[PDB]
Parts: sequence; C-alpha cells; structure tokens
Amino acid sequence: IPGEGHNLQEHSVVLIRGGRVKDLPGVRYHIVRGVYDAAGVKDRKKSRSKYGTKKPKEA
Amino acid sequence: MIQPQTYLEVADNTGARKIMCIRVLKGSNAKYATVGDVIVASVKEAIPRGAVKEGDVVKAVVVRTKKEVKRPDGSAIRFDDNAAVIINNQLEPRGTRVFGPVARELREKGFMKIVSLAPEVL
Amino acid sequence: VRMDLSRIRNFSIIAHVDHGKSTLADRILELTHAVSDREMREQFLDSLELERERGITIKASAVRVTYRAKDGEEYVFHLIDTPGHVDFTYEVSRALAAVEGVLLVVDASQGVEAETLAKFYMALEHGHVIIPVINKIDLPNARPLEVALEVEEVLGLPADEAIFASGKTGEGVEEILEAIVQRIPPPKGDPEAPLKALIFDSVYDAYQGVIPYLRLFEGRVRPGDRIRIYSTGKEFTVDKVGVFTPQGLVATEALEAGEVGWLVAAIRDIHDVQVGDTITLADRPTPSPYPGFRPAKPVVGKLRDALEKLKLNDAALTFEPESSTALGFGFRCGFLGLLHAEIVLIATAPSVVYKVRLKSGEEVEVHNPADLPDPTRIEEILEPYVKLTIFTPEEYVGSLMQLLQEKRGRLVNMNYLPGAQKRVELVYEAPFAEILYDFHDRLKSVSRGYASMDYEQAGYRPGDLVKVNVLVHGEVVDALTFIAHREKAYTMARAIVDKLAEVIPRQLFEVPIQAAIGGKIIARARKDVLAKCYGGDVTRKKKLLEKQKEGKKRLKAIGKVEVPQEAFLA
Amino acid sequence: RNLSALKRHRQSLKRRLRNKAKKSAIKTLSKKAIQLAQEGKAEEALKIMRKAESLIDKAAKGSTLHKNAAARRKSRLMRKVRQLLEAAGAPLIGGGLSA
RNA sequence: UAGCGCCGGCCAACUCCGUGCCAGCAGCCGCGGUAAUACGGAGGGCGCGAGCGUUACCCGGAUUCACUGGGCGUAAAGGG
RNA sequence: UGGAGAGUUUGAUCCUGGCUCAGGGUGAACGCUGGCGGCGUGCCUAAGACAUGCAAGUCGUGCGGGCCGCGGGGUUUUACUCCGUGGUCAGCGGCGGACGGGUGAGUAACGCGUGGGUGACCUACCCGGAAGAGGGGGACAACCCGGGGAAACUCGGGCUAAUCCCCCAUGUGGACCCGCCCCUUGGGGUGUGUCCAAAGGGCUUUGCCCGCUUCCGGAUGGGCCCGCGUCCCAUCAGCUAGUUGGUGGGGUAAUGGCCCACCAAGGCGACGACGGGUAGCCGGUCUGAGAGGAUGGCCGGCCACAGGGGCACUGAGACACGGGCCCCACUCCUACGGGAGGCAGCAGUUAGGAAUCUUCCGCAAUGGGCGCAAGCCUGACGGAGCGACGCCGCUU
Ligand SMILES: Nc1nc2c(ncn2[C@@H]2O[C@H](COP(=O)(O)OP(=O)(O)CP(=O)(O)O)[C@@H](O)[C@H]2O)c(=O)[nH]1
Repeated sequence: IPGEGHNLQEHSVVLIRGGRVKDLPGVRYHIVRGVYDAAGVKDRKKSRSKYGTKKPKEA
Repeated sequence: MIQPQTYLEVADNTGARKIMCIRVLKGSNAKYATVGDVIVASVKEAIPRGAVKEGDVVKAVVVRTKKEVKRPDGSAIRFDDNAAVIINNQLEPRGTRVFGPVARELREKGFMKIVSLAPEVL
Repeated sequence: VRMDLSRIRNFSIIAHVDHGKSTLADRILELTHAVSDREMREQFLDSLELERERGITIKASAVRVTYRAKDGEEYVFHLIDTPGHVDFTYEVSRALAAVEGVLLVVDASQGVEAETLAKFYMALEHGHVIIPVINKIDLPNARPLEVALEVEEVLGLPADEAIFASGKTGEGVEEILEAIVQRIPPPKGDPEAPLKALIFDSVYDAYQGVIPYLRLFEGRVRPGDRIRIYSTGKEFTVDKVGVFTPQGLVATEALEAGEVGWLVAAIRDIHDVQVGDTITLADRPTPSPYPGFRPAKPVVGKLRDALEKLKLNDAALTFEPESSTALGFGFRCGFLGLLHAEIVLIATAPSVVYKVRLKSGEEVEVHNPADLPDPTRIEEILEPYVKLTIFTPEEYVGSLMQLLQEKRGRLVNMNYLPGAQKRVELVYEAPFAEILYDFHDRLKSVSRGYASMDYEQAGYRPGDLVKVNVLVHGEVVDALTFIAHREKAYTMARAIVDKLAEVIPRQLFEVPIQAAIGGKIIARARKDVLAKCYGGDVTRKKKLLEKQKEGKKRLKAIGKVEVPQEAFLA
Repeated sequence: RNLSALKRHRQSLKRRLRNKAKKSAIKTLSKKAIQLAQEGKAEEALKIMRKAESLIDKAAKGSTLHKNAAARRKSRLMRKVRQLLEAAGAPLIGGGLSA
C-alpha cells in the first residue's frame, strides 16, 4: 500500500498497475489513492498527483 | 412407469440424458410413481460446464413406457422414459425441452406453461 | 388535448392499508380503453405483473382520463395516487404534496386508521381539498351510515359528501366524476412563465432516455430543447412528452402548463443520483420550485457490490463496509424491512458500530465489535443517541413510556399539542442500533401502528455497555460479544449463547462451550461397547469403562481444533 | 418483417422442376443409346442420339446447361456409339454420325 | 481559463523550519536513529505547457544475439 | 549526408556481464486541471448477448387484374359495363439480391506476397462486328368457388395474359465423332450426316425507341496449376489405406483418385515433415546510422466466415452476413393449434472487462441499382454530434 492513509480491509475493490518497491521480494504493486473505495491522504500539499488528491482552495 | 430410484430418462437440463431417481413425492405409502407427478431424483451422468451440476433435485413426470389409461381411454405407449425437471415448488428451470404434444402431461394442470415448451417431433 | 390554459386540477385518492386504492380508477370510465380480451384485469395500471403474487401495487403512475364530462371541462386533472401502507409514503411522499386534494373511500370493515391522520397531515403543508367518500357496497355484513358518519366525528369532517359508490362495481364513482370538477380547486395553468416544474417519479429510460415526467406549473415547454435546474443539469434536446398513457409511449406534442407529461430523451442510462429537486426544466429566469421534495430516514465475493437497481427508491444503505468477524453477509439491510426478495445472505438484524474513545486519547480508533481486542481499561463505550419526536393518537404513551425505557430512556421533554385530539408529542433520548431491534414492530403494536417518528440522535460521554463474550471449550469461539448494557449480559445469554448446538456435534466429547463474556462464566450450554459382557460383572464392565474414559482426557486435549464454526450464526 | 424477395426462391422453385428433369432425361436417353449400343441397334441409338441433341439445345435455349459439358455428353455418347460399331457394328445412317 | 511534476548523485537547478530508525519516497545507489539538501512544511529554482506526470508496451540505446561487429585457456563454458 | 551515453562491486583499481535511465512512439491509461478552433481518430479482452426503428429495387414506354379516383358514357330507369386512364395496392414477368457495411475468430496451408501458367477456360450487362428476328401450341398468379385457421396462413378444383415455356419451321453459321491440310501434348483451317436458332413492346405509321437472338472482335472480370518468399517449440522421431501413381470410367466453366472400381505398390521425411504451440496475411507502420529488429488494427489487397454445423438450388458469376433445406444451441410470440426469428450491417442496450462513441441530419454533390427518361432508394457518404483521445494552431 503506497501512501500514508491506512484504509480498506478483508475486501476493497480498487485497481493497480504496480511499480517496484525495491524493498521486499515479488511484491510489485502500488495501488493509487482515492480510486474506488481506497482513499487518499491530504495535507501533503504538493505532489498530490501521485497519491491522488484534488487541490484544496488554499485551505 | 412407476419407480423408486432407477435409471430414468431426464432429457431435460442435465448435461447428459439421464437421471437416477429417488422416489414418489406425496402419499407415504404409494410405491408406484404415477405419471402426472413430481418426483425426487438425481442425475448420474455428466454435463458440459452447464449449470445444474451434481447434487439433488425434486421434479416431475414425462411419459411412462408402461401402460396408461385415459378416462376417454385414449392410449399411447413409448419404449422410453423421459421426465420433467423443476426448480422450487413449481417453475421450470430450462426454457428448453424438445418433445411432443402428448396427453396426460398438462392434466395435473399445475404447470400449464410447460406445454408450449415441448411440442415437437421425435 | 388542446386544452390550453385554464381547467385542469390536482386530486388523489389516498387511504389506509388494503382499501382498494386501485378500484375507482379501474376502468368503465366511458373513456373507452383497456379491452380486447386482454383487459387490464384486476389491479390494472401497468404495475409489473410480478405483483400478481398478492397485487401489492408499489406506486401509481400515469393513467389519465380524457372525455367523460357531460360537455364541460372534458378532461383536466391528474390521476396519480400511489398505494400501500406506511411502506412507501415517506419515500413516495414526493407525490404527496404534489397534487392538491386526495380521494379515498374508507374501508367498510377496518375503517379509518392511522394512515388516515398521518395521510392528512400532508394534505395541509401542500394545500389540498379534503375528499371523504366511503366506498364498498356495504358488503354482506356492514353498516353504511354509522361507518360513514364515524369518519365524521374523529376526522372532524362532517357530511362533506361522498356517496357509498360501493367498492365492488356498484356505483363506481358514478358521482365523484361530475363532482370532481365541482369538488376540487384549480391549479392555475398560466400560458407562460419561467417554467416552474418539480421532478416527479423516476422512470428508467426503457432503452434510451429516462422518464422524468414533469409538470409545467407555470410555463410552457416543447420537445428537443435545453434544460437547467439548480445543478445546471448537463442535458440537451429531448423527445416531446407523450403523457402517462396506458401502453407503450404515445405521440403528440409535449405536456402543458400543469398537465402530467413525462420528460423523455436527453438522458440515456446516465445515472448519477440526479433524482432532481425542482422543475429541472429551463427556459428563462424562474426562481427555484417549492422545495417540496424529500424522503426522510430509514425507519428500520460479489453478488452485486452496487445495488444501484434503483437508488432513487433505495431505503438507505450503500452496503457500506461493516466489520463483522463472521461472514459479514447482509449489511445495513434491516432498515427497509417488510420489503425484500429480488432475484439472485443473512439479515443480522442490527450491526451498530458505535464510537470508542480509549483512554490516553485515541479518538474513535475505528470503533467496532472486533477492532483491537480489549487492551486497556475501556472508557465506558460512549456514543450518541436519538431523541423522541413523533406524534401519537389517544393515550398510547402508557405502552411507549414503558417500552421506551428499552435503554435507560430519559424523558427529554414530554409535550401535548393543543387544539388536536389525544395526539401527543413525547420525547426521549436513546441509542441507534438499539432502536433497530424489537422497536419497529413494537412502534406500531404499542400504539397500534399509529404515527411515526423522526430524530437526529444525541448522547455522549458515558453509557454502560460492557463487552459480553462467550465460552466454548476452545476459546474466542467464532466472533461474538459486543457490549452487554443494562444486565444485557444474560438478557441474550439464554438466547444466542444457547445457539442450539452448532447443528453439528462432532465426536462424543460433549465440550462445554460456555460464555466467557467477562467473568466468571455465565451461559450454560461415546461408543456403546460397555453393555456387551452381558448379565454380570459390575467389575469387568468398569474395566472396559475406564479404557474409553481415559481417551476423553487425552482427546479434548490432543484433539485440537474441535471448532465447528461457520454454521448458521444463530 | 415483410422483405419481399421470396420471389426468387418460389419462382425458382418451378425451375427446380424444369431443366432438372430435362437434364435427367438426357441421362436416360443417353444410356438407352448406350443400352442400344450393346445390341447392334445403332440406328435406334442414334435417333435417340438426335433426341439427345434436342434436349441439349433445349437447355441451350436459356439458362440451363452447355459449356463443353453438353458436348461431353455428345462426344462421349457418340464415341460409345463408335466403339461398339467397332464391335462388328456395320454402321447404318450418317444421321447419327458424320459420313 | 494556468497548471503538474521536479530538485543526493547521476542528469539540470537551495535553503529553511517539522520530523528525529517512526512516518518515509525511491530510475539506481538507497537516502534518514534528535542540527537529514532524498521525510513533512514553506519558499525558491527547474522543467514543459493547457497539458504535465503516470504505468504498460515497442524497439532503440545495446556489440546485453554477433552476417556487418563479437567471444568462449584461470573470468560463463573444448564434449573423455 | 548518418551512428553523445552515464551509473552503480570493492579499502582501492581494471576487465567479462548483468541491472536500470537519458530517444521516440504507439487505438491507450489514473492524476490534476480542464478556453477555443482545426484535423485526425475511438472494441485490439466471451466470435456473449443482443428490444424497439433501418440498411436493395423499380419496372402501367413487360404483362393482366384487384383498388380509389377523373369524367364521358356503352346505357332510359334501375345502373353499372366501360373511353381515356389519373393514379394505387399486390401479383406475373425482368435485372441487382455475391458490390458496398463488418470484424479477423479459427486456419501455418499455394490460402496471400512476388512471378509465371492459362497448349487442359469462363465471362451477366461493354463497344466494335456478321447479323438475325416465322408459324404453332400451353401452363400460372391473383379471379370464382369450395377447404383449415385468433390472425397470419394453409388446401383442392375451374377460368385467364404475355419479352414464360414448349411446338417444327428457318439457317450469314454454330457444337461433337470420324477423315484431312498447316502448328504436332484439347494450335489454326477443310471433309459429309445429324444436331441447333429466338417475344415484341414503347413512339409521333413506317420510321423511330428499348429490347429479343446465334456467332465474331477485343475490352473487362474471374478462375485454376506451379517458381520463389512466407511464425516459435526436436523433452513432438517416423507417419501416412484416396494415403502414391497406372488403367478405365465418373462427374464437374475447365485438370487432377475432385470420385469409383480396378491395376499396382507405396509415398513424404534431420534441407525438417508427420505434431505441438501461435497467428487473415501482404500494402505496410514504428524503431533505428546503417546493418537491423519489432509489430500489422483505422486506409488498400484478396481469403475467411459470416447463431454453431453442413448441404446443395438458382444461376453471368456463389456455398449466398437483411435466402432455401436440415440438424445444434437460443430467443421471444401463441388464442396453446402453433409461431417467427438470428445486430461479428447500421445506429444503439446489457454483460464484459481499466478502457472506448449521437436511438444525428440529410438526398446536396460525390457512388451504385432501376428506368428510354422523369423518377426512385440507399444510417455508402456527407458534414455535424460528443472523448485535450491523439494531433496542428490558438489567448489566458
Ligand atoms: N368484497 C369486496 N372487495 C373489494 C371491494 N373493494 C375492493 N375490493 C377487492 O379488494 C382488492 C384490493 O382492493 P384495492 O384497494 O383496489 O387494491 P389495494 O388494496 O390497493 C392493493 P395495493 O395497495 O398493492 O394497490 C381488490 O382486488 C378488490 O378485488 C369491496 O367493496 N368489496
């Protein structure tokens, strides 16, 4: 799980391309935030694109 | 015509042309499995992917290959023994059944819709 | 019908449960229609045929008359009147304060009831004309005068006309008709205005373009044009309204200024909770429409994952997440009730989650019944609540105030409306989930199913609840235990605990699975070789009796697992 | 639902009579000559050969049969005539053969 | 109607408070355990531009399939 | 005439090599936003389904009615048979129903490439050409009537037209067998005998106008048979009984075991079969100095199917995507007797799956089909509809 926003349980539909997280074997898939019932962290003002979040109105 | 368990032809929604029977459905003592009746039974033969798969089922008569009578004494024999299949209390799973016109079938008159669905040749 | 400005009206025949709300407008209206051996049979009005199971009509849409007046208004008035019984009213309320006035014949048998009072409470906020008409040909045994006059003492209405048109055939509104135009007000059909036109009942697109039949209360409209309502309304040209005919879509121009035309085209399956909230139609600068549209609350590996079969009518439960140790199964489905059975789970009745506030400051921490076992001294559960704000007839409080204490009820502030009659206004805070079990069914019985309820919840800080668990030889068992509040410990003990016996026994050990709720146990839920050396030796019997007796001590211990869960959950 | 060209079928149905039987006739007649070919009744076989010619061009009159194949029927049949005239035929008319 | 990503080094362009072996991003090395230029926050710069990252694939690059243009004793291997 | 690199190992260094990044790009894609205009372009995953409307005819200058009209009458009335027919529905008879619209599944093979072979052929309607163009008889639809039927339809009998068929003339000649000359594997010319021809209607009445016909000229189309080219696996190493040829025969626009019987015994195979996996394929496109590699959808070329499977029929030409026949699955309709159908055509719905499109508008030209012309159709095309989806320009 890429990100800073824990969510989702025994089941939660989302979707996934992956990307190397060259830290642990075989695992290969960083699901993007906010898609389907997965959420997205906020506050992380710039770099909202990855770890998707719409821009807040300076608030 | 009558049967506890036996080989009896299903010709219905099984993936192959057979069902093993279990027994008569109503009167405790009866032995005889009279036509115009629903029955408990099961397929023994195979299926192409399909749906109904292996398990258990309750369902109904077609034909006899053992002497009917009519009140009008119409008569009609047939060295073969297909019989109907049903889901729930009543409704017919497969929307397909090749078969002919025939007589005793509708006469229970609990399941009129079927009659249309098996009208034809052979 | 060429019927330009003027004329038209708004009348509806609403009544209690089982009253033939589909008798009057059945047929033989002289208008000529529905026949050819394929008559609309009993309980016409499209429907869905599926209701044939018990003619349980869901709603009443379309069905408009034309000619029938001895050379008068010809035909100018709606004819929609959804039936049922406090099962779709609130949700279908959208049609309540829609057409002024509402007809309905009182049942010669049961007679007036709750649905009568509550049904009227709406015929006011909107502004309609009362219509008292006792139907039913009096049947074999039944009074026509008493019954009629009856609904005149309580309802407060006097000989406001009616005529025992008689339910079965009989007169058949053979009077109301020529009287309708005389016993009804006008809805004003302005030739043009900035198109006031609130959204009516949703009707799928059938295969191209939804059916949002509107009603130009003050303005005109044509086909294939633009539209804009509050939410802008991203739409375009659309087919001309044909009107709620009896069969397939009809022809002719669109509706009029107040008529009952359906809005087709423009939309195609494009479903986005765009149920609407106003005339939706656009053309100029017309202020919004009377926000007289809204329902209320819920009252009570795939499979779907999106029961969007018709969110428009959906009670209120998008499945959500729900954290249930068991097989979760059905979720937030105990609200709709009475309604069910679709096509292709287990209704665990309630599933309240609540909000936990562990000490040391840990916020909600995602409250649940299996979210982090008990690690530190609980903070007394704590959660919200719901006050009591629902009218009532006669003195039914006696049963309410008694059962109301289902959860340390607190007389929020009893009240008694004046001018009314018996109708009171009690108030008492409580919980959420709790008000989901042994409440609904009681809410009616206690007061004979009279009046409803509506709150916003309330209550926090303290509130007992504990965490009643269970025992089963093994440990932790399936996944039960929640919060035994108010002796609720043993309350359900002899109930759920005594889960029959898991249906399956497995072995002849006879493990004693108690209820380690939090004690101090609470709940309290083999070969036959011995007799074979027959006729003697209360000795050797014992010899072979100990052999197996030793296995038990070596079985239950070594025989790990012995957990036959995933049975029925009951 | 009422596309109308069924025409061709049913119309052609009368045709499936026509030529077909006509074609069939050619066989019989041909083999009758062939039958005759066995027995020295060549005159007969060639009068029938004539008739065969007739059916050939009856087919020729319109959209029935010909190509080389008509002459296949011709040249074959008559060739048979010639090989059995070889069988001590002592041939009669040129009405069945070029002189 | 102006915005997205970007800044250890490659391969461009700086600090700052937060944080303090967590929470972390990460083409590649990985970079951080109480003063972090990679981690948050600003601010700046950079980049392109109404489109910017974005994986996936495609070959290239790459002589990492080699006819052009290779190597094969100890580095991978000469058949007993 | 076109070919940039860096980085990472170990205390350090240099090799062999591996990793991944700098290049561009493709039917795309979440992410943020999102002004317009222009252009391009959008099922490559179940070749599942698929509802309603719509995709191929118009011929009364072919033929005869039913059907409404126009008005006169043949006619006094009661009327209707009729003079033009104005039309019109159906039908008979004509030519198109194979070209267009689709998608590319299954097939690795002469199917396509690329080139030849066509001395074992065929062309509807094309112009050019020799022309040719009589008598005679006969059936069908509807019509009448009976017959079955909720309808649709289904059934007998009786009439009736003609470019329909037959009838024998009639031959500028054509077809074969046998015989010839001249090229010599079914080349081109002569040889007798058979065999063989086929409506008129339209118009302004003898001329026009469309047609009708054998034969010829080439045009054009298609066809087959081979040269060569045509994807990965040798843990698939031998397989083949119309399988290989011969006779003779058989049927076929045309050869060949395409088929049969019979005679023979094979016959292919490490140059790579018999298998297996995997795939319309070439135009091509993309990469890249080049060498080269990869891929092949929108645009062009055929095959291929065009519910699954198969077979034929008509016929100028097929194995017939809006035909027939039948099985196999499926559908909805029935009044319960029976039906009627096949959206991988259009447009468009669900299921699919991350992903993908207006139930446009139109006969205008461009295209075809008819027709002597008017005339008439066609979701061909046209432009527009909508997805920064790509692309060019465009202000902020
Ligand atoms: N004996 C009798 N039956 C009546 C009378 N009026 C109505 N009914 C019968 O009762 C049935 C139900 O009445 P009706 O109100 O029209 O239907 P409904 O109660 O609205 C059912 P739903 O609410 O779902 O529409 C009807 O099918 C009708 O046959 C009556 O006066 N006498």
